Amino acid sequence: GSDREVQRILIELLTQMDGFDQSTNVKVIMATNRADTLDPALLRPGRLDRKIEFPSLRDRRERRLIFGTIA
Amino acid sequence: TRCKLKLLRMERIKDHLLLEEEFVSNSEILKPFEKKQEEEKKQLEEIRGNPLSIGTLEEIIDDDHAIVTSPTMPDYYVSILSFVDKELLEPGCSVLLHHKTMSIVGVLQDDADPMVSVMKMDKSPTESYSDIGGLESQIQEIKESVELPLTHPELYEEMGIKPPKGVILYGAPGTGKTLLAKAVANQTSATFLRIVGSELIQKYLGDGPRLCRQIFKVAGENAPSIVFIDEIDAIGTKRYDSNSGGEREIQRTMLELLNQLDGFDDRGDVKVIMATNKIETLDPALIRPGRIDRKILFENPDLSTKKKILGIHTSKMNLSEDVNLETLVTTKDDLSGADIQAMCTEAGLLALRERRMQVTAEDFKQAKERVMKNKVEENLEGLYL
Amino acid sequence: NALVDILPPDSDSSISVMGENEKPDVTYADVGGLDMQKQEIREAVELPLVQADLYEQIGIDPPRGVLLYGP
Amino acid sequence: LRPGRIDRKIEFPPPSVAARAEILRIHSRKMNLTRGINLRKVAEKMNGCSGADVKGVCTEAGMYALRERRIHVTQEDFELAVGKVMNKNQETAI
Amino acid sequence: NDKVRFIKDELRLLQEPGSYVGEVIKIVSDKKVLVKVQPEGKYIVDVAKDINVKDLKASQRVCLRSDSYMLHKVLENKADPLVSLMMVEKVPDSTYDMVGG
Ligand SMILES: Nc1ncnc2c1ncn2[C@@H]1O[C@H](COP(=O)(O)OP(=O)(O)OP(=O)(O)O)[C@@H](O)[C@H]1O
Ligand SMILES: Nc1ncnc2c1ncn2[C@@H]1O[C@H](COP(=O)(O)OP(=O)(O)OP(=O)(O)O)[C@@H](O)[C@H]1O
Ligand SMILES: [Mg+2]
Repeated sequence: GSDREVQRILIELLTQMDGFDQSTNVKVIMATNRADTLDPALLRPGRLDRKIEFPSLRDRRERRLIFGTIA
Repeated sequence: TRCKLKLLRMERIKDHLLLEEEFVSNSEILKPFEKKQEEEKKQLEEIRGNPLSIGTLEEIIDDDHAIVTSPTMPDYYVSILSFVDKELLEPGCSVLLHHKTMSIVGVLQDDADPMVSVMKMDKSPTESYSDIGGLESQIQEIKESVELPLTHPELYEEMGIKPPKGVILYGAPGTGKTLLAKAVANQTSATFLRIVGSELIQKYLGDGPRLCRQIFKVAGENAPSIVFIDEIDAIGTKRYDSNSGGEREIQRTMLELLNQLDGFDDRGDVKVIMATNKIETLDPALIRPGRIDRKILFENPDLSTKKKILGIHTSKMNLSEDVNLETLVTTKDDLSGADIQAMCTEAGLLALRERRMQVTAEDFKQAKERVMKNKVEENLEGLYL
Repeated sequence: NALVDILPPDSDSSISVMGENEKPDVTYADVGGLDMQKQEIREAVELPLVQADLYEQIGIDPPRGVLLYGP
Repeated sequence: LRPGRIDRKIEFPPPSVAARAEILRIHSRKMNLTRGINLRKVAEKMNGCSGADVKGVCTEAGMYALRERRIHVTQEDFELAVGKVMNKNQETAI
Repeated sequence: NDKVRFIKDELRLLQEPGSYVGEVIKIVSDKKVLVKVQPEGKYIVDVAKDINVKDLKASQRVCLRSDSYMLHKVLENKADPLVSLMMVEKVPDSTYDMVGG
């Protein structure tokens, strides 16, 4: 039962994501720290479009910048 | 023509007359239908009314009572009333319930499933025996096991010997393991269930045996039946890695197939055809002679046999008079019958790119050369000599 | 279950617009580096609201939904 | 791959310098231009390897149009775009 | 006059027996239809005498009047499964001119 109830929530989100078009509204902005488990039905075009990257690697310049503000 | 219409004309107005006589003189007599008949149909309908709630008979108690489960949650200790066969109600069956006070008023339900339709082929292949060019000897080991005991069950019963059960069609690729299955499935006109061996690996755990128990149950119900298992090699060799039960899972499913094939059940008439290309991989318990009786084997068509194969594919085709069939056979030296079919299909395609109906001699020579390069020799018998 | 009248569109919302005073205290100043990311998301979320016209004129499709992955 | 199993095998090479120009134009028809831009010279300069990449030069040019609040996709925007797209592709692909 | 005859008699129409929405699973030749109200189970129930069972066919969303759940009318909208899988994948239409290259 648990799964069959999540499928409904996930269908609705996809349906109304295309309805959002031609409004002043900017679509849902959402975060996940996992990328392998995502449903690729969200990342098709016309729904979620832009993918932001956040690196783990820090070069020497970008590291000093973070130390600067906390300190 | 004359006599078939003439006898039908007499039978179909004599049928008319007898049905009128039975209808008039069973309505004026109240002991047969008449008075009971016009009140039971109207009452039965009216009393229970609607909605009729479908449920599932969870189990039946021998005393004309049952425990049925509504999808709406409440269970009920019901009674089993008028107009139901009480032997037909068994666990799993779907029943129609009288909504005012829950009693089984009957089952009217076919209960057609996509589980029976997926196994079933509505086959009408244009192939009949003698679309197999030569290899005539092999055809007449397969027909003696599968087809013949349906035509003449007299011979095996006179002799006193139990019919042979099961076959395995194995050999080199391209010798028509699938093409023979199609010839023998067309003639018998028995229920032909088809199931490819790859399907028996699926992702969930323990589903393999549930799927394997289901196939043979449809077949035993539909006797006489054939169950063709195409490339049962596939489960041993491959490792799709979708099934997270790993290799342990594949072994437990295999053991289920072994029990359904003979085991304890004592099933009805079920012949089995098992096609494979590599009999080595197959578990030795499956091949064991007792579940299968005859192991047919094929080999690569000969130079005399390849003339027969070519004659079948070149007959349908339109040709010019410039073609010479004999120069296309000799160049290839030991090439299967699958390649001969592609060589004809490739030539007709070159002529259709040039857009002329005739397939001339040049379209054949360009096609034959291209097909020898696509192949890949055989470094098994190259090792040898 | 007759439909005897209507309610407002803003009402009967389980989760309502925060910001009255629950709006968090962090700002672009406390944030440090990740200058590439700041620019992307400002272009993804902020510029469409203030100026819808720019995107239509130039003839680019506006970035709609935004996704954030990272470790 | 056995004979008679399929019937046709299509191969797609990575686009040549000639092909890139055509493909870059189909994506440019959707958005503004400016007189005098040679869509051919930007395809050559872009080494590239995909038509996916090529489409990203157009979208990235539109990003450089927003920051300066241009009124038209100009010749400077493509030169900046080519770089951003090529540098991002080479850091992940090597 | 159409207005005022309607307003006064409207109060007696609004004490409705309600209605339900099912969907035609399959018919049978007793003039009865198997329809599923979605939260609950399925029901076999007959059509009103006036509409036919010929009108009804594969997966038409149907009206019901809650009392005996009598089928009343086919609804404008159909639900069909094969269109919905090609819609969620989302592939936009193309042409030979777009491919060129
Ligand atoms: N002995 C034969 N006589 C005539 N035609 C043949 C023969 N063998 C193969 N063919 C032609 O080749 C086609 C493909 O053959 P088929 O599918 O039976 O090969 P196969 O040996 O079963 O391959 P696999 O190893 O994949 O099972 C057939 O449809 C048929 O037209
Ligand atoms: N660029 C930065 N400048 C200043 N502080 C930072 C920066 N990046 C991270 N931090 C500090 O690290 C903390 C952790 O950040 P945050 O909780 O937003 O990570 P997250 O990406 O949401 O992780 P999760 O995967 O748990 O959601 C912040 O609250 C902040 O104090
Ligand atoms: Mg085969």
